[PDB]
Amino acid sequence: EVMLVESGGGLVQPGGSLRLSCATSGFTFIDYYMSWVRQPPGKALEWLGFIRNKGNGYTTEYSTSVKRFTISRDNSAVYLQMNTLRAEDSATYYCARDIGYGNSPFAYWGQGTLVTVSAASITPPSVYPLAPGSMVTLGCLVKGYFPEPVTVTWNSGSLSSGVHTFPAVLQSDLYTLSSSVTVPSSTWPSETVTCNVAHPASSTKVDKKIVPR
Amino acid sequence: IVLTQSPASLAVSLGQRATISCRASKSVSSSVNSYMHWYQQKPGQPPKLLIYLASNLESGVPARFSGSGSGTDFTLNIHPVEEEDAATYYCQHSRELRTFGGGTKLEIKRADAAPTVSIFPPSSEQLTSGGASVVCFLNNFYPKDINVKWKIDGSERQNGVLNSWTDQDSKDSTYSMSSTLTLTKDEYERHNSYTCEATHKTSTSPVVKSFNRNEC
Ligand SMILES: O=C(O)[C@@]1(O)C[C@@H](O)[C@@H](O)[C@@H]([C@H](O)CO)O1
Repeated sequence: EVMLVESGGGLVQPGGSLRLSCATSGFTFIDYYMSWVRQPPGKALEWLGFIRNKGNGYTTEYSTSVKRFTISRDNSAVYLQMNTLRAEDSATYYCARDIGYGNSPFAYWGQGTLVTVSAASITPPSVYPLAPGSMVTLGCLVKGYFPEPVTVTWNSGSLSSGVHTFPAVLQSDLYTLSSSVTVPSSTWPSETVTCNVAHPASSTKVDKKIVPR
Repeated sequence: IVLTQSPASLAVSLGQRATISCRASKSVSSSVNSYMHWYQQKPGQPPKLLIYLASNLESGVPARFSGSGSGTDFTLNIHPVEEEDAATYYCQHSRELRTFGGGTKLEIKRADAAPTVSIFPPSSEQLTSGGASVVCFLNNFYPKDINVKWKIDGSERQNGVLNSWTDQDSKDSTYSMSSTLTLTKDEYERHNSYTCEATHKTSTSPVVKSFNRNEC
């Protein structure tokens, strides 16, 4: 029914500028305030500002922390213009439907768009199979990429149970993550188990088979 | 305005009561409504609105969620807690400057569980590139507290160790950990015994997984 879709998030250099957009449908856009909220990885949510509805003259209000950012709208998309970007701005950015004429504000949120403020360059991952030297644990090591995110599936999603994909950790401007899968001894090495790694930022898709030593 | 959420963390047994507090520096009550929201947020997802205007359930939100309070003092109660309730919760002033509280991470307690530990030597493809990572997965354990040490021929190594921990699983309430020791190929090939050692509540002595490079 109601839909919000953030776009425009990517890797951006410090001191740089970016404009994020939020695509809306399923409600009368013109009657609603529209807010932007961010969240640095592993940190609290932070309201940034809103643009008001027609009845209140499409004016804007901002938080103390960014009053540097600018909000605007196409009457059905809403924008966030970000200037002089720095480290603290690195976050997932959300749009949310704010107050209209009674409906709860912040009931509807988009999926967010990831903003990464860094001088480090986009780098594809190296993918390494982790094979053992009743139930067997296999894994993949995804090393040396930038920026986030990368996604991992096993056997194209066919292996859904017993998967652990670990949060990425940054070291010297390169990310590392790993993923493990635990399968019955009857599936492997009898048949093949593959980790499927994707890094949309570098346009990388790698499928790595875990072959016995 | 300042919103002070406490506690920042709490653990509650399945089917018991979770009580989370939010105090405002000034009253957020108008002559009609108290402008306090409560959210639930799970890893990789936007926040979910549970409670609007302090005491009202958003449509479809289970009855176990309850909000109370007025003025400056508010409370989110969850009873009986479910396994899926493992999450971070936020209060927020739902008008004016729309200030979020700092958040509360809720753990759902479960029976103790020893980590399933697996060790992996460097892949032949990593070695070809001149690098060597030894990986250790410590999976599906409880409680959360765990310590891992790497040893190369009995000599502890910390430089080049990268650790990552998952959030509490939403379904089985366990935690998992990954520890990756990165070395150069030349150092790897200069040593034999490689050992992942884990200290956890479930054992009085380290849980050990090992391989010897020249037995490979
Ligand atoms: O700034 C406004 O347009 C607005 O109407 C937004 C509301 O959420 C609320 O904050 C209101 C007044 O501040 C009510 O006190 O201002």
